[PDB]
Amino acid sequence: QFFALPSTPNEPKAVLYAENVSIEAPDTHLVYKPSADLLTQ
Amino acid sequence: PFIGTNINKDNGIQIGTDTTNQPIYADKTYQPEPTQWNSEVGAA
Amino acid sequence: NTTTYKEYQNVTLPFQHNNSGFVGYMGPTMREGQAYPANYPYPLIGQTA
Amino acid sequence: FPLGGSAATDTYSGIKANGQTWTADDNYADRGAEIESGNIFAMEINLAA
Repeated sequence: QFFALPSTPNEPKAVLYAENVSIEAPDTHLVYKPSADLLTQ
Repeated sequence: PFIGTNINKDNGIQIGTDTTNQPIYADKTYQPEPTQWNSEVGAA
Repeated sequence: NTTTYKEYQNVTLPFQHNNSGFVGYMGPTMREGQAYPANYPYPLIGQTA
Repeated sequence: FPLGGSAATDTYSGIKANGQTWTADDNYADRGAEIESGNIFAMEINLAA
């Protein structure tokens, strides 16, 4: 997925691979969760 | 602190209730929060 | 001494405070508060005791 | 390190044919804090000396 630039210069000035995955975490118990919606966990 | 909504003469921070609330000064804030590392105080 | 201190008033845990914006609120939460002089520890030393 | 990646948010917004002709419909209307180009800004301290 390629992206852009406010400086429209409608040109791919910046792209990064997007790569799904499967997150474990054996070690973490979120201590303030307020999924793909949140952040700041 | 308490980045809260509505401010009011004789009043000001509007914590909030059945209708509307307001705190008071023997304990306003002191050590409470934003805690979303991000709450950018916007309008209002 | 609870019964000799004229101006003592006990304070519950949530209402205690030593660091504003310097330690989370009631847990390992991050950097909570703004700033302020301490409240709780009730100094036991110094010219004021 | 800082407390949330960092702020540089090249607010970018879209892509397509001709020249990445752009306007990714699943847009991101100027949504685009991209991994703000580069390393994650931070400082050091010889936390051992």
